[PDB]
Amino acid sequence: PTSNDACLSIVHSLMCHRQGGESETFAKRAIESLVKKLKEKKDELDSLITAITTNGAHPSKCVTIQRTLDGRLQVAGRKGFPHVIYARLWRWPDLHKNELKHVKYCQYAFDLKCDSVCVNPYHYERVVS
Amino acid sequence: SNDACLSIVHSLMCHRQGGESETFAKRAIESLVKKLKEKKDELDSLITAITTNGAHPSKCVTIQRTLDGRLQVAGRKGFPHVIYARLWRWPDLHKNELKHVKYCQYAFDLKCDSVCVNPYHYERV
DNA sequence: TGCAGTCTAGACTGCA
DNA sequence: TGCAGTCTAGACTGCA
Ligand SMILES: [Zn+2]
Ligand SMILES: [Zn+2]
Repeated sequence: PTSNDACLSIVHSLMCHRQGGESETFAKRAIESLVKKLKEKKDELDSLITAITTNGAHPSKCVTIQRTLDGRLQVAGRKGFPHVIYARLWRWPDLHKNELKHVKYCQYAFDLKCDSVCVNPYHYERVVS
Repeated sequence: SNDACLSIVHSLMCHRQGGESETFAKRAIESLVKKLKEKKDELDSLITAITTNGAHPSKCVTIQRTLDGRLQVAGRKGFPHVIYARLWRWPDLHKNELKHVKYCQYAFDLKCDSVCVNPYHYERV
């Protein structure tokens, strides 16, 4: 288990839930990137931890980072879309860009283009094609 | 025009003292040249300077100065005047080992908006 | 802090 | 034009 302690511990806990969609190092970076950002919103950090560790056993609040102008998030030099990146890490290893729709109760879903963007993977659904 | 800048880049490559890798050098030179395609006077100044290994003293060759004065090239952080001095004169140059000419208007240590990179406006110490 | 190195949004580039 | 990648000034981090 892990609450709001050292990022390293947290990063590790979360790493153990990855699906191996990408390399050890990418996931580590992506997750460290996200934990750091979330240390400013420890309510949302906790929400992320509980969602991931319970595999969505319960409903979770949104987990948000700031929208970039073009929507993209860069992680270790690679360019992607944030919601997709983290959904690939924690639910669907072979996910594709336009492959997911959001949950009717996600207030900060990516497609909504709010100042914020939800990255909580249990707030999206895989819709192929 | 375009082919012009490339012609200049590769020429300046011939005078590189192998201080850094080939690619790094090209990247650093490509960057400098692009910044100068407007001040085509300072450009020619730079050109004649390097090719003659310091025969005819020329105009300051300046660029816009950053916030911390550093200039990144192919990932590496460094100081402008140094980077380019190390590239054409002293391959093992060190940060502190560089004093500027007393007629150089836009010398680095002068904290002006522009920074002269013409290496022959600096001398090693 | 100051210094030296890492990361990434925004700016930019090239290919289709 | 749109997309997917490259680059780096500025933000940050760690060490002393
Ligand atoms: Zn949400
Ligand atoms: Zn000068």
